[PDB]
Amino acid sequence: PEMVRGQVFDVGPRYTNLSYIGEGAYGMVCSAYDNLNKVRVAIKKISPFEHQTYCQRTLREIKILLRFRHENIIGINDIIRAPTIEQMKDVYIVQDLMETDLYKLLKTQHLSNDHICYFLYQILRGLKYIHSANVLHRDLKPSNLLLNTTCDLKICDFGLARVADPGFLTEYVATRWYRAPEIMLNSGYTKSIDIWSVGCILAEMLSNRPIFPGKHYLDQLNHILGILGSPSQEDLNCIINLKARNYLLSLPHKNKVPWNRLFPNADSKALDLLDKMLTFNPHKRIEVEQALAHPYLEQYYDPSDEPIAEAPFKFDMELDDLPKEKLKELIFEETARFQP
Amino acid sequence: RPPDLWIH
Repeated sequence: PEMVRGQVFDVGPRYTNLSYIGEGAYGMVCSAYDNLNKVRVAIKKISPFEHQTYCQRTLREIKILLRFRHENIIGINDIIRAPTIEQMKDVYIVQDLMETDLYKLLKTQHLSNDHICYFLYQILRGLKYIHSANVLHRDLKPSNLLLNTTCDLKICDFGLARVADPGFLTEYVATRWYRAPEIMLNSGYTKSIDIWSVGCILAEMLSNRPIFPGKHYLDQLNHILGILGSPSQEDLNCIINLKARNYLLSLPHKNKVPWNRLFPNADSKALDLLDKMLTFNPHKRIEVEQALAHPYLEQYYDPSDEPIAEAPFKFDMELDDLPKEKLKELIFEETARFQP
Repeated sequence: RPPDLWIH
């Protein structure tokens, strides 16, 4: 079996010609050639079985991705794992090859307004489908937006996703920069948190820098307040947790920084939409369908070509309590359909 | 759609 950067990829004979793309906490992704369909693919090696949370996130990702079918959401084409549960130490997820992601792209080049508009459209088109399935992604960020050379965009990594149907994000080790204010104020389960993240992504496309790069929960909140200014009394009155409300009330007043000052080269319609996504009050924050219908995206908006899920997504089990041995059993069962 | 991306 071919080795990549000191890791054995047992994907042959079907998959060969492997080269490193990126890596996470418990996985590495590579470009590869599929000798059967004569096409270039991406293969993700996942080794989660010694860690309960890795198992949970892996199971969630697999279940969601196998159920979802949308042009702007990464699919799973094949899964490679061992014929027996004891032998299974690694899982290989085969997906469509996406050459890069928005994180890497923004590190290397400034985007034209045309690209920003088209990318935003696809993000929101994908998100419309996710939300129509009653799923919250919860971890939208540039590195979770996969891109190819022809400007197709696919949302990935549903490891932290949840169904909005009655888990705290502040209990996970993850980038906090794209998190809605209500999350730090200790509240984390409306569709509106995803819209905030998209707003943060838009801001990042406009300037090539994260708008709110907080280092901890209080810093994250303070970064947001630095730009939006202190919330109005009206918006304070909508914060249900009194401690959080009184904390915000107590801070020295901060004036809003106007968006056109932060982003002096941005399209004015783009900043209008940005404002509506980066709205402090989650009830007043724009919804995904309303965002798609915004004048900035008029070039692409077409509700008859923006499909929805035909049924709400549901987890058949509570995963958060399960020991990693049981989670492994469930991963084994879920991947069985790809076995001969 | 906008033109292709030169990826580095």
